[PDB]
Amino acid sequence: TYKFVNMREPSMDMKSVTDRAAQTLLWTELVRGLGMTLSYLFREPATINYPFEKGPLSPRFRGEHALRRYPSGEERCIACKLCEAVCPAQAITIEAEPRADGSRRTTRYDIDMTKCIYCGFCQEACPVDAIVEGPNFEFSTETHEELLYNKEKLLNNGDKWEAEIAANIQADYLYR
Amino acid sequence: TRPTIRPRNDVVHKQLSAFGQYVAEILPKYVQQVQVSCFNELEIFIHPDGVIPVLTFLRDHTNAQFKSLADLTAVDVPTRQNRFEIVYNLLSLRFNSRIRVKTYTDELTPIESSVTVYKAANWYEREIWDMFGVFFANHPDLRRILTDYGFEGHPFRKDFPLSGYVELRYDDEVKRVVAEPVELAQEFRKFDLNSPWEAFPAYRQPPE
Amino acid sequence: LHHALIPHGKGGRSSVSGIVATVFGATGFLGRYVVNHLGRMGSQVIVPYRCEPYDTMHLRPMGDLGQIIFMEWNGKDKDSIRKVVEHSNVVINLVGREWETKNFDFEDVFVKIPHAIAQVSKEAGVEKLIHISHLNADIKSPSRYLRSKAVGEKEVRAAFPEATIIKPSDIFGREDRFLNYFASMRLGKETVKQPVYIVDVSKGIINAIKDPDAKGKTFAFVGPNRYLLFDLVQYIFAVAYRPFTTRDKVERVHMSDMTLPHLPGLEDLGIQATPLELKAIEVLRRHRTVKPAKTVN
Amino acid sequence: GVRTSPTGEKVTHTGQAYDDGDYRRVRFSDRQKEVNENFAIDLIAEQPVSEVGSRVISCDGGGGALGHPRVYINLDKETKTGTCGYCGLQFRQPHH
Amino acid sequence: ASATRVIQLLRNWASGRDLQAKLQLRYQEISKRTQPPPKLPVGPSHKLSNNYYCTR
Amino acid sequence: ELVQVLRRGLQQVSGHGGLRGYLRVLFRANDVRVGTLVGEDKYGNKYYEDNKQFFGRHRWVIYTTEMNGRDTFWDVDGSMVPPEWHRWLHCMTDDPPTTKPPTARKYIWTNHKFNVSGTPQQYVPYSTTRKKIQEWVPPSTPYK
Amino acid sequence: GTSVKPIFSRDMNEAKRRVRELYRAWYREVPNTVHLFQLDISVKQGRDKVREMFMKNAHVTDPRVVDLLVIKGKMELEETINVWKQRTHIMRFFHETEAPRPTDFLSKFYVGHDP
Amino acid sequence: QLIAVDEKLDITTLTGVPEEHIKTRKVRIFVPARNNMQ
Amino acid sequence: SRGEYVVAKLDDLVNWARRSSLWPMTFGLACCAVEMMHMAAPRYDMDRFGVVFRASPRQSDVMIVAGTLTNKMAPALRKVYDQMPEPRYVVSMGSCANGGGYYHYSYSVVRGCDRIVPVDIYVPGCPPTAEALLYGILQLQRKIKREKRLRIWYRR
Amino acid sequence: ASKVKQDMPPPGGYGPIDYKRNLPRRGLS
Amino acid sequence: NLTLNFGPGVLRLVMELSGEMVRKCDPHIGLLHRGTEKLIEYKTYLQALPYFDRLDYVSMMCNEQAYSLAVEKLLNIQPPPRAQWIRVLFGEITRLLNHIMAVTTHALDIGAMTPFFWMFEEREKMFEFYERVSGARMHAAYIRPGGVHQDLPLGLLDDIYEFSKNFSFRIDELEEMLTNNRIWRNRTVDIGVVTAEDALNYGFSGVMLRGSGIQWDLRKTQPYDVYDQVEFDVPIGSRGDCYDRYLCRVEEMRQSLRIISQCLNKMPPGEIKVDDAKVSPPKRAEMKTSMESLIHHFKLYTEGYQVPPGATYTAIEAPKGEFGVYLVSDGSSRPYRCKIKAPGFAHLAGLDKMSKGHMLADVVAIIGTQDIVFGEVDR
Ligand SMILES: CCCCCCCCCCCCCCCCC[C@@H](O)O[C@H](CO[C@H](O)CCCCCCCCCCCCCCC)COP(=O)(O)OCC[N+](C)(C)C
Ligand SMILES: NC(=O)C1=CN([C@@H]2O[C@H](COP(=O)(O)OP(=O)(O)OC[C@H]3O[C@@H](n4cnc5c(N)ncnc54)[C@H](OP(=O)(O)O)[C@@H]3O)[C@@H](O)[C@H]2O)C=CC1
Ligand code: SF4
Ligand code: SF4
Ligand code: SF4
Ligand SMILES: [Zn+2]
Repeated sequence: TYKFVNMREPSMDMKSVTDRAAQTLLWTELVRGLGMTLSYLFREPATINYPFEKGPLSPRFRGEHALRRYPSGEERCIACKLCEAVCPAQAITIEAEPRADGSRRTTRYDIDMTKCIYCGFCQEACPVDAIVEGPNFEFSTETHEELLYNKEKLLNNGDKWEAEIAANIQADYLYR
Repeated sequence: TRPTIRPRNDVVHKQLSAFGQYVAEILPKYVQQVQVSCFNELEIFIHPDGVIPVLTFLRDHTNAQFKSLADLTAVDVPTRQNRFEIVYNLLSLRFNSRIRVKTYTDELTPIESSVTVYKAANWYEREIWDMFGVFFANHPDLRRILTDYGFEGHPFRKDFPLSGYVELRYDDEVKRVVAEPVELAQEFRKFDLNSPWEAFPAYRQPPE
Repeated sequence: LHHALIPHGKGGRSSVSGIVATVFGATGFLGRYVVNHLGRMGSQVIVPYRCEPYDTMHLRPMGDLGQIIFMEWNGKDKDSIRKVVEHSNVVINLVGREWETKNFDFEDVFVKIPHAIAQVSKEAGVEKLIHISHLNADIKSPSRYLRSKAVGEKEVRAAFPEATIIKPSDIFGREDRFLNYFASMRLGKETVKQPVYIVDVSKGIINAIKDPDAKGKTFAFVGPNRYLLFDLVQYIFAVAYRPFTTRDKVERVHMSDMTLPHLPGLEDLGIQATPLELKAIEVLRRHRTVKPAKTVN
Repeated sequence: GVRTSPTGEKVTHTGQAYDDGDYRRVRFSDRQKEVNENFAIDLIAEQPVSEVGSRVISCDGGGGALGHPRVYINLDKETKTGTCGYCGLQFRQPHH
Repeated sequence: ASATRVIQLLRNWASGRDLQAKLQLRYQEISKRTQPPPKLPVGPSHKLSNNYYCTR
Repeated sequence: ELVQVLRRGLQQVSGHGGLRGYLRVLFRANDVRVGTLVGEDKYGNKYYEDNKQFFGRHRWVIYTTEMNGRDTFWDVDGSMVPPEWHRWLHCMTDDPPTTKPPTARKYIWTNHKFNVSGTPQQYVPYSTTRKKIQEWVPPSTPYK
Repeated sequence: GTSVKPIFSRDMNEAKRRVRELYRAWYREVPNTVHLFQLDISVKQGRDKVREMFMKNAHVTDPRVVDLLVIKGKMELEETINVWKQRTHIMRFFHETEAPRPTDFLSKFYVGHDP
Repeated sequence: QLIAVDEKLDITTLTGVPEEHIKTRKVRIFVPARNNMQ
Repeated sequence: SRGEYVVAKLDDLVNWARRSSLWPMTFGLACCAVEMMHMAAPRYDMDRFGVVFRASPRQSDVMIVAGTLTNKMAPALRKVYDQMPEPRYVVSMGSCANGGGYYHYSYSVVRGCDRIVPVDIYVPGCPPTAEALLYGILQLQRKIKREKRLRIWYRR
Repeated sequence: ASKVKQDMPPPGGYGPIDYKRNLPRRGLS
Repeated sequence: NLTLNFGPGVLRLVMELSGEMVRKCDPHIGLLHRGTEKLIEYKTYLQALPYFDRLDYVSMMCNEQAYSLAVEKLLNIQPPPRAQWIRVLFGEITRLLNHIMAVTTHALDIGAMTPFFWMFEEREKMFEFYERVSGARMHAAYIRPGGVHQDLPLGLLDDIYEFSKNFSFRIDELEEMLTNNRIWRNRTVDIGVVTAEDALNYGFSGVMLRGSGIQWDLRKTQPYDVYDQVEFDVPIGSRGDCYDRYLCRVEEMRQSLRIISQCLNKMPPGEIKVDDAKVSPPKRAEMKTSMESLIHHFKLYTEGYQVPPGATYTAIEAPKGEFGVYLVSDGSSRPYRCKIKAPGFAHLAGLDKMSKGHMLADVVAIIGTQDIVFGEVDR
């Protein structure tokens, strides 16, 4: 099925011609547009008062990355290198070796925030929920260097955001 | 065939096979092969000299009338003597169908331009020359369309490095943007993802 | 040799040249060229600045990530100098003001600050120090600028025996005062000048960094040909298509350029000096809206 | 258990610390070196060893689907204690 | 919205429609940001028998 | 009518603690709305809710006068909100931490830090691995 | 056999003629480009660079390769006529900002492992 | 219509590869060895 | 004594005037520009901060690089930067303009806009939300508030 | 045990959704 | 007859003017060429999926759907019905976002600029729907070659219904400000007229065809997902000018609202991705409790799934016209070739023909009515 958008033939009787002439001479449609704008002036604006008011978000939001850890205090990462292999932008660099007690742990875990595309593949490829994409988004920087995160920065982010990170994970893990 | 398997349509397959035989009968001088895929897609492999005739037929015959040129592209396969493969995709609105015409060429052999048949091909042809280096004869104006001015090489060839050969920066001594040999802070990590234990026996090749 | 400074790469932006250089006064006319030449080959640069960090922004895009570190300092405190040159293996001094100030006179700028820098660099284990003074610097010069330059040169030599003293002669360039000062007036025939191109001076400094035998030598960076003041000004005004700094600058320009044939120059560093005719048009094209001046040799 | 380098810096949990001669130390002047204070090895070494009365014990890290993949640990060796591959917790049979 | 009657009549006359019938600002009629847990039923190939992979 | 909105404005100016508090909130937040107080933060922030407003303005925060080490009377930013109140404020949940606090762990920070870019506390990246190749150490005894 | 399809030239004489015409065009255009783009080089330097770029491909003995190079040169000249480039594109031919790589064995041995 | 020229093919000057990456490189043509772990 | 006080107050007044009205010019190169147009949308309303919408490059104060910087475009961007008058600040938005991002290993992409022009604020994201860009703008305002030119000149 | 619970329209479906153009005439000859 | 270069989405335009008329108009592209088609060859199919969001960043889920359909056709699998309905529902929502953007940007370039804000409020609401489902406002990566990544949150359908029952008034206000305005009509009527034969030969698609009177629509002639199960009308123009295409876009917005209502009413239960763990990753609980699930998760997120060798051309009715992908697979886990056909390429190619004998100010209107986003044009 299809419709016609511009297939109307104007009437050619005296009344319609006079109406069109009156519209041309008195600018009725311009006044109608002015009235529409005036009506829109007198209603409440949609502006929010940033930074005192924040826009709504959801538990699935992707923001600044973080590295979580178990309740006992040991980091969840086991250097399986799945997140590095699945990263589309090759923004993750991982180096590992056996620890003092023989545990499989990383010696280097770097994420280049200027190469990352925030696609969330890393947090969904992780089998132990080690790397997560946190809910923070206000982490702008004055220099390029500070956007090259290393393991210490990501662990600090995890320790800093663990409360609401775990809350979001609890809220959303049934959809995954 | 459970709901995890894409359903198969046989009527469209038969119609496409019949039309492929019909086309190959009409133009035996140029068509070298005709194929119909398992998902009902008809493709025709022709000689390079038959680009202008065959296309014209598919655009003007009362039974074909493939009016629209959906896409025109090239594929690089370095293991072949004729390196580049030119692909034309045609859409027929009257019969609600699609066809594909494939041709071969190399670096030095030119291919007659089909601007006269389809005007839409014009920019597409330029794109090919920009990306692969295939020269199209009798083109209204053939020049680079996508790469930078003065760019050396055709990026879409398989032997062209991913990061190119030169990189741009700004120099204050000369107060302008200059090009230098490329040097990466981090080298692109190459992954050997391909694995042994072949997955599709239906595509197994003879052991020669 | 402290492996971290073993040269690596093909001498590009992301390579490692094994040079850790502290460029004092890098926010000036010569400092930008020196820092650019250092950074285009992968060397790490430490920039001590006393000005607003906004004014130093132009130095940011001349090095790779993390190769340029900006640090606050001032000449009146030795602790800032010590913390700035603590890890550097090369210290280049470009600090110098062409006029007096109620806080820094010529004696403070050219004598005490270079002396403190040289002494702190020697105490901190810096192996290479480069100090720049004027070519005409004489202890008996009528102007205080050159006497202070002369005193400063002696102080650096005393404090840092292995220092390299470079003596350019009225550097000219895109941002120099030598050409813009003469093109902004819109007396001569007995004074000769020997201008030197800015890129030549920067390359000479870089080669002095690389040259191992230039430890205690003193260099004189001069141009290829000499010009009388009058016809040089005539050429300057002709390039701009234009028809023809309180008290010290006029005296300094009114002095004739000295001749030091015993001192090695740019040719000893494998640099062919570029004549003023090639770059005069490039410098003076912005002063607009061919018959080069005669030289004396 | 964060230690201090002989120069004066803090040593990361991976043992990284620039020596006296390293020039890269200059990147920390007028700034700070980011170091995580909580060491995973020290935090996991102070966990008590669980005492179970079965030959084979199952571990999933706690939380079910929020932990690590479930693994089984054998406790026949009375010399030492079985250690989980992922979480690092320890298990032991009731000797004596 | 928290608008006086006279302003509401003015807007309705000027626009020509009933604004308060269909407002463009979201109010309490939206769903809550806290929701009960879901269940997400399994797919069709979750049988314990007659589920050989070579047939599907 | 007009008298009703004037009386509402008078109630708003009275409910901010008088004229001084009204002026302070006007010059600090550019908004003189009044709502029920949901909670107070350990850093001095206050969180208010008003369900009569449309989605987006029904929750807001008055920032603290002075945070850890800087005077935030005028310099405020969105990174000063602690994680629990950050989750509540962005409408990710309807339960403030006062009603149900987050789970407590020993490794969670007890002192939230705002963005420290352009500060002597800023993050400086560095390599975390150790030296790869060890060089030979020449002996200290002469051969002859 | 080894029979191939031509592009513009049947033999080497026609390809040489086309090369000559392209050289004439570039030689004529060099001073106009120098004046219009406000280059720091002289006309002599531009003509020398054109000569060097032409002689770089002097060992080609295939008419198809020669006239393909002629087509590329004509395209680049057309690019230069209509001021489609800028000063940087023109000046990329001189590498004024790149360090001069050495040629002898000892220098290459000193700088690095590059053969 | 056909040149019928007899000479080896050479497209060195059309690929745009820098001269130092043509006369200095040494390519290897081989059948990759089987990974001994599999 | 009084001179430092007077120059401090003059500097504070000038800094407030300069940071209370920032006029940006936006390079709508790629997808991130869409988010820029959402930070001009009614919900966020960049204008109420004094940040005008789509200022001309002649009178613009800050440049916002929004999207990938290709090799074919770098000269044009550099040229525009030279044209801007007085004190100009550059804000880099998105991974593509920060460090190349998703096209870092590309033959025709500049690996970060900082290779061409100096950058004052790096806004991370892909794309950064309108809130993130607004936070970057406010951070630039705070940075402008921090600078002191009259005091440095007086001590000079 | 627990029953399947996912996003579905409420029983009876949703209400009518207006999509036709509504351009009225204010009215004057 | 002077020549001028309108230099630096962003576009360079070299045109010759004989007084006020336009003689020749040549657009120079390549300013946003990043080489997506070459970077795709170095990534697996899942890794290459996010490139299509960057392709046409005004209509993202449509590009995702096109790529997913191509990969599904190569894989010989089909998604569950609920995934198809979500795809269709989201595709319609994305179409609204694209049409709002195009119409408002065209008006702003002309100089209206008020409907831009009026409808960007609704665009912000749509971003929220995109955000709730996938965690990203714009670059979603929600649609995967097996279906969709995740199921809908429990409160999404109600919010979509609440939003979509007030959008008709927004469209009516836009039409009130634009449709009958005499200035807008003078700016758009009889501008850039293209005949049906020329539009067909010049490779045009979408509204550019439908504006010229051609009755063609890929959702009707060649339905792909659940389209043959939803009823909607196809607006057809009568003159081929800018005004007819503007009216067609508005009517397409209304029909998109119709399809959204139908999709909301007829939502089926079931799973959201194909129950083939060799193509779609298993659930996290299954991965953490089952050995085969863990092996398949590992292999899918490290190596990927092997696609049988073959070449396909899959085209969909994206909001800007026919959007197609020619995918060539050699049997490995990485595509051998991925050519992208965007309607903007052909439209900008035909711009020179469509701007013959028009004023200089008419070129801006013609470019606006072409609905040109240079991400897909340059690729
Ligand atoms: C009559 C003669 C005229 C001569 C020239 C005068 C120029 C025009 C006169 C008008 C002067 C304007 C003064 C008003 C400035 C007050 C700004 C105040 O409101 O801001 C606060 C104060 O800011 C600064 O701390 C104070 C700067 C004001 C200058 C101090 C007094 C200097 C007066 C000296 C003038 C003498 C001139 C002599 C030579 C002409 C902090 O706000 P801010 O942080 O921004 O933004 C917060 C953002 N929030 C709200 C979202 C949280
Ligand atoms: N005509 C010429 O230019 C030739 C140069 N001379 C010598 O070459 C050296 C550099 O020349 P040039 O770059 O052109 O001079 P500039 O004036 O352009 O640069 C001077 C540099 O030194 C710094 N500086 C100046 N005074 C002080 C101070 N009191 N305390 C701290 N830092 C200070 C400046 O920092 P800031 O801007 O923040 O104040 C600035 O970075 C100088 O030593 C000069 O004497 C040699 C022959 C002539
Ligand atoms: S979000 Fe995507 S691009 Fe960023 S680190 Fe994770 S996998 Fe890599
Ligand atoms: S996927 Fe998780 S466990 Fe594996 S390396 Fe990455 S962060 Fe560590
Ligand atoms: S990938 Fe990110 S930075 Fe690049 S265009 Fe898309 S949103 Fe912008
Ligand atoms: Zn465990």
